[PDB]
Amino acid sequence: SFVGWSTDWSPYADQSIKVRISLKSALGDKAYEWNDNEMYLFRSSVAYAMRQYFLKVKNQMILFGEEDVRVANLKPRISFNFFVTAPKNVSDIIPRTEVEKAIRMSRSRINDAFRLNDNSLEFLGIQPTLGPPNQP
Amino acid sequence: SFVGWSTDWSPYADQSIKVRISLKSALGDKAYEWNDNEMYLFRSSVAYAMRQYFLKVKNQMILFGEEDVRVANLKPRISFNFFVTAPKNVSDIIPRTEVEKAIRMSRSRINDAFRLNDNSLEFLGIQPTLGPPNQP
Amino acid sequence: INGFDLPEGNVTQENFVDMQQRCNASDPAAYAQLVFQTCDINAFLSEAVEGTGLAFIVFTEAITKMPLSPLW
Amino acid sequence: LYYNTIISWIMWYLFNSFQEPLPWSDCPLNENQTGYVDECARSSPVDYFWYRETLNISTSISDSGSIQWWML
Ligand SMILES: *[C@@H]1O[C@H](CO)[C@@H](O[C@@H]2O[C@H](CO)[C@@H](O)[C@H](O)[C@H]2NC(C)=O)[C@H](O)[C@H]1NC(C)=O
Ligand SMILES: *[C@@H]1O[C@H](CO)[C@@H](O[C@@H]2O[C@H](CO)[C@@H](O)[C@H](O)[C@H]2NC(C)=O)[C@H](O)[C@H]1NC(C)=O
Ligand SMILES: *[C@@H]1O[C@H](CO)[C@@H](O)[C@H](O)[C@H]1NC(C)=O
Ligand SMILES: *[C@@H]1O[C@H](CO)[C@@H](O)[C@H](O)[C@H]1NC(C)=O
Ligand SMILES: *[C@@H]1O[C@H](CO)[C@@H](O)[C@H](O)[C@H]1NC(C)=O
Ligand SMILES: *[C@@H]1O[C@H](CO)[C@@H](O)[C@H](O)[C@H]1NC(C)=O
Repeated sequence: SFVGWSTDWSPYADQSIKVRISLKSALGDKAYEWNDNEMYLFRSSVAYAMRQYFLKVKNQMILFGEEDVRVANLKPRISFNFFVTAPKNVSDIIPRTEVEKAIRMSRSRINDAFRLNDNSLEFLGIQPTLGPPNQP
Repeated sequence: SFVGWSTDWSPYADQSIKVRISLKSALGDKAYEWNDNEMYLFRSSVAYAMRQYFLKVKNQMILFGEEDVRVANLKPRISFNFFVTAPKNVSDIIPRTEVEKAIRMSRSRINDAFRLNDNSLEFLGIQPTLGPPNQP
Repeated sequence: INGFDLPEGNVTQENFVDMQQRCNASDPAAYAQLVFQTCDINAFLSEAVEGTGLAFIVFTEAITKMPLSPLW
Repeated sequence: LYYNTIISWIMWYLFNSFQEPLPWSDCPLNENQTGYVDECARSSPVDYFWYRETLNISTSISDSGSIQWWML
């Protein structure tokens, strides 16, 4: 066996999604400050995105709140990991593959609430794919 | 005295703000449906707007949630009255003149979350004022 | 629409007059504050402007509502 | 004599082209930037560009003023 422990593994770490936000590149000037109120709006936007995915794909009505979005490892460069649990069941972590499908549906809506566009708000495992350029 | 009663007066009626939303004029086609999940995002956007006004004007940290925004009289044309109370004090209605100053600060931010622009999202007592056209 | 709470694309041009009487038969004393217009063509085609106004207040107003305004 | 003043008015509207918001497309603000100019709101903006920003017209033929430099 292995004697010792590593201080990097976490019980919520394999279901986390890292978010990286670059405010002064999408706006530069006229760029707002990222205080704790902006983190409230992000947690309500993810909770909005989980509510729409469970209604339009799985036909369930699950009332996700902003307290079900658990944010860890907040850094200055605007970086955190998050994971979504059931509304009143802390043991029930939503798997990462269904949170990725929920954000992929509503990524155009989360981007507009913060005036970012798909490169200053990146989710590190979720990449934009669609769009064929058939002009003429 | 007056014998009888009128079914229009309400104890929360003089502090309410009527919101009127016209979705098919700001978008037309590519216009989303207004279900109960969109009303959740509106209540979290107003709760975001009250959090920023009490921090940047009055230097208080008051944790407004989406349960403190009380929505009445929902109609098909997308119309409702709302009023904001204290976070855990239902008797403490925030006065209407300070909710009007809170929305006036963050009206550009609430508009971007729903892809509306200041005429398809009107607050009926809050009118846009600013902007001098000095081009040349 | 701002007085009777109806959907958006509700009550277009094809259904104006029949939806005038559906509202006043639904609830009276809410139609009495409504201000409507009696606007109709052959009254918008029939202004008697002449001599300088056909180029400076009539023709140049219709240019601003075209696609490429500073070229026409 | 007077047909060379109509061409004087025509080339005034030609100089005020070459800009995408045309000057006869919107009302100006007055002093406090809260409301429009009063006679631009009761009349039309195009009807306001002719009588007040081109001609600066008076109320009678008896009342006359200065030479109005731009027109000159
Ligand atoms: C909270 O969620 C957990 C799952 O994350 C639920 O646990 C399940 O419970 C049932 C029966 O109790 C078991 O058959 C499952 O195997 C459990 N799941 C797992 C992953 O072990 C739990 O029941 C939920 N709590 C409530 C109150 O619904
Ligand atoms: C909830 O808010 C109300 C005000 O809306 C508070 O009531 C005040 O209470 C103090 C002392 O208890 C009185 O001096 C004030 O006159 C009351 N205000 C009004 C408008 O009557 C109430 O205390 C708050 N509750 C809590 C737990 O803070
Ligand atoms: C207008 O509203 C009526 C009432 O339900 C509805 O039957 C009709 O389809 C609506 N019109 C349009 C164009 O949606
Ligand atoms: C509703 O108002 C119109 C406009 O005057 C009127 O012609 C009509 O008769 C009214 N409806 C009823 C039921 O009186
Ligand atoms: C309009 O401007 C005048 C000065 O030109 C000022 O005295 C007045 O207070 C202003 N009105 C408003 C409503 O700001
Ligand atoms: C003409 O314009 C000037 C400013 O350009 C103004 O002072 C004057 O009052 C105007 N004439 C009339 C008759 O209003």
